[PDB]
Amino acid sequence: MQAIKCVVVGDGAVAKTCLLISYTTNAFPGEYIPTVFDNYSANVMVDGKPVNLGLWDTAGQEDYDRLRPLSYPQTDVFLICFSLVSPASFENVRAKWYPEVRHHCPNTPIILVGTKLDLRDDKDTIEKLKEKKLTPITYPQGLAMAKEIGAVKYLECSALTQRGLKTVFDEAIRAVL
Amino acid sequence: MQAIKCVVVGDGAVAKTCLLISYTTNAFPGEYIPTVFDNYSANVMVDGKPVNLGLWDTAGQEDYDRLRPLSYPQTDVFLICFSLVSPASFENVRAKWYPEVRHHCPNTPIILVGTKLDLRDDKDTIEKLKEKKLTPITYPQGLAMAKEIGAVKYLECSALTQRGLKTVFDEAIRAVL
Amino acid sequence: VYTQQELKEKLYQEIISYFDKGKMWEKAIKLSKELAETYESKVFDYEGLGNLLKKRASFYENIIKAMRPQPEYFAVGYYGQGFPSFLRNKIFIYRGKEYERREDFSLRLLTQFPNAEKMTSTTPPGEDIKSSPKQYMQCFTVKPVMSLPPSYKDKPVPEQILNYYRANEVQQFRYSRPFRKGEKDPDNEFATMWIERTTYTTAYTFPGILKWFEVKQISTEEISPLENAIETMELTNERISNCVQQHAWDRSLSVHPLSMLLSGIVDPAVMGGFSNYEKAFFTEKYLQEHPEDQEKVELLKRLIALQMPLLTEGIRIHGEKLTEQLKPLHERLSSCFRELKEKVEKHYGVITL
Amino acid sequence: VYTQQELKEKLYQEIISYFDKGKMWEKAIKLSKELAETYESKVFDYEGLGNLLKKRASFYENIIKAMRPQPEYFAVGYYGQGFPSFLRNKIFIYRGKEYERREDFSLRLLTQFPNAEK
Repeated sequence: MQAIKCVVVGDGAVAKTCLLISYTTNAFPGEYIPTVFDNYSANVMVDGKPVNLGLWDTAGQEDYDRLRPLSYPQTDVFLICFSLVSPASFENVRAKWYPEVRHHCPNTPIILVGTKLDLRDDKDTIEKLKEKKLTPITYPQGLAMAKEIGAVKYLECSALTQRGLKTVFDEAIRAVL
Repeated sequence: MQAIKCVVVGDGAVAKTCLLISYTTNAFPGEYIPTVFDNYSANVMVDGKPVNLGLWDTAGQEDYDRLRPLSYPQTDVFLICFSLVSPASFENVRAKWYPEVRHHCPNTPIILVGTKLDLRDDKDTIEKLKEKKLTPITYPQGLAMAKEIGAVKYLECSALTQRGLKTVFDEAIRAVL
Repeated sequence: VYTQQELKEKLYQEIISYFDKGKMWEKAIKLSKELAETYESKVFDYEGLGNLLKKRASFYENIIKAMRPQPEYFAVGYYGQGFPSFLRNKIFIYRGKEYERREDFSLRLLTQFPNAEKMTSTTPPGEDIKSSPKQYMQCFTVKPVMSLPPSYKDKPVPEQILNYYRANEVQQFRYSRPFRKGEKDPDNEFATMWIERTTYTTAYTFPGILKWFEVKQISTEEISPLENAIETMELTNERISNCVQQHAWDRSLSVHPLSMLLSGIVDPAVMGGFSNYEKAFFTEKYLQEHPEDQEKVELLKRLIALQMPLLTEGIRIHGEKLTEQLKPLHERLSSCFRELKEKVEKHYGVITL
Repeated sequence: VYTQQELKEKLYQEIISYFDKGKMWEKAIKLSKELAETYESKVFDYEGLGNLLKKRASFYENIIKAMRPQPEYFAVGYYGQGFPSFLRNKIFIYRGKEYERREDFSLRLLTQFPNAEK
């Protein structure tokens, strides 16, 4: 049997936790059960043969930087994660989450995800962000960071409607494949 | 599996019938059961491996000469039989039973048996034969006929005490062997 | 001609062949027994017994040796009225395929009909659609109720037997409904959990004549957050036991699954369930929220306590697989494990064997 | 140590082996059934069921396929009093051997004692 190793890192104001806890539980949109323990792995394949897969759930807290670096060694792919409708998330991406993680492992295929893809076109949240001088980073800027990092595919998924979430993990698995 | 074919021919005043019906029934001396049907075959070996054996019970009647000659063809050994304490038996042996049967099949190993071996030394039967000008043919005359016919062994058995009966059929079976 | 005997003989030979190539060996055995019995007690075709018992030996060897996937079970509500007389307003709990993805299955069931839309309120039906045209659909994956097989509750059966029963000879079904009931306090997401589970009975035993099968009886359930903690701990302990033994019965096995589970246990880094159960229950404020409903907590305590030595055995197998690569992982694992041993003993006030 | 289970397991394996090589297959089957039953209902050693059912198939095939001789049965009367306390005046119906000849058997039982008469 063969396994898959991959990482999810980001802030705490975007809640990728819900995204992965609802991709693993197989659950319907809007009816996710939060669970106590982290490290959401799963036994699901998409292409070719069954394999073993995990999802390292990495904290957004700053103090936990001491414990994190040792997971990255001896991995297969990495899922660097950001949000499109959160500017503070983009700031943290350009400051910490893209540079340092890419710094520890500059040698591995990489994939990028775009969170809250339904509030990228929602007028009310966009309005409240404009009033807060906050910008929904559109697709071309994602492409810019993509060709800056050279990911095998810049993807954009969601959790209110699960649009392309399975597509995201499909591409992530087929990165080595 | 392999079989054995062999013949017993002689007069009717000596009763080789009892001899063979008591060798096949496995029975104790003096307690033989006569049976209706002739052709006493048996499933017994002595040496090497089990085999199939029969005993053609041949009539002493003269009329049945028409039916007899066809058994001899395609056989393995023959048991030409006579009696030591019957002179009429010896006369028939020198007239019919040695010459003609040896004539039909001059090409096969042959064995000779000596019947009533306990009346060859019984004084009362010998007396009654002397009074009837009848002779118990002793062993040297048997040897004479033996080296005249060239049998693989001239044997002498009995039925009141079964002396060497099993020896006789042992030699007869080991004739080809 | 075919008198009845040789007919069933041909029938059972073919049925065995089908079950054989179809990866359902429990039944293939169950029938090869009937064959052999009738052979050797009625017709004495001992060549038949020969090759038959040969085949049954192969059956048992396959059941233990290899391992086979678990089908995923969905539950399709063909809602509306624009549907035929036989699909109209009742749920077809489709057996699925080895690793089917709810998107793939709802896709095929889009292909199965015009009007490829989806519903949203997955728990209750839709009243406006309870007689409307423009055919409606809803697709969701559920969990198979474990059969409670006879003659297996007391022996320590190997895993293979149980995992193979884990999806077949199944008749009851269940799904998860997260209901929000409690204060939306800042960090504590677990203070509002309530589950009203879905009770589904399909009166035909999968697998059968058809993959799909309509539900027969549907019932509602209810789960309080204490009882939710109950099932969460039961499932956690069982997962740990299963991984422990399934690695105790193999050697060419990745160290990854146990690193996975033990890491999950040790560092609820994003969200911490231990202290959050604590904030919900262990305080006196919850005894003001529950004066007379208490012993659920003793269940939780003894279950985490029994998790502790099973966690210890997981650490033992971890050390059996520990290396310079696992050196820092087991370093932190031993650290927080000792801390948690002393925490449960002195800090908690709980008792364990 | 040997708790009872693995002891009878060794015992029945040996008993089956003896009946096997000894050309009495009806009993060897009759016991391989008890083995397999206890395996698959108590310990689940399905490798055991595998090789066990294999062996039982061989058993049934042998019962029909080949053919084996019939022992000859004698009946010995150890008559008299100069005999021990356990052989004195009662008949020992010896099972024999595949094609034993009453002369051969009474010969061996001559060898078994002094005073070889009949």
